[PDB]
Amino acid sequence: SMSVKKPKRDDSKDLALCSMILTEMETHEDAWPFLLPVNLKLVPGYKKVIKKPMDFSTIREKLSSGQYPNLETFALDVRLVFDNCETFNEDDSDIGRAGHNMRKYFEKKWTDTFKV
Ligand SMILES: Cc1cn(CCn2cnc(-c3ccccc3)c2-c2ccc(C#N)cc2)nn1
Repeated sequence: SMSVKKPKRDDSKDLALCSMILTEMETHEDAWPFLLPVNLKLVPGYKKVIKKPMDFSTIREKLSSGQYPNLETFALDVRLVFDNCETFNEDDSDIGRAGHNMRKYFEKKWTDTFKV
């Protein structure tokens, strides 16, 4: 509260660490469904169904341009990629399976990097 500050974690490295995580995600072999925004002409339904599109290239742009206030806002956009993927794709599809794999991959890096 006013004049009563909790010690807070050192956030000085967060930009570099998030960039590294993103690089790792961009180079994963299962990243192909997520590298660029979904093309609304090739993909019937995505426009109406997915209210907040997101993809790795949009995250990279936002990260490079100071549009994440903090590391949680970054993680929210990564998770949004995978949540949108699950909304739109059967678990059993190649893209569905890709999204599950990429989510697991991200979350371990997240925990390892910042929960420690
Ligand atoms: C780009 C692009 C390519 N395509 C057609 C192949 N495709 C079909 N569905 C998806 C999709 C749907 C939901 C969530 C993620 C991917 C895609 C697809 C979209 C983007 C990329 C990239 N990069 C690859 C495939 N659409 N946009």
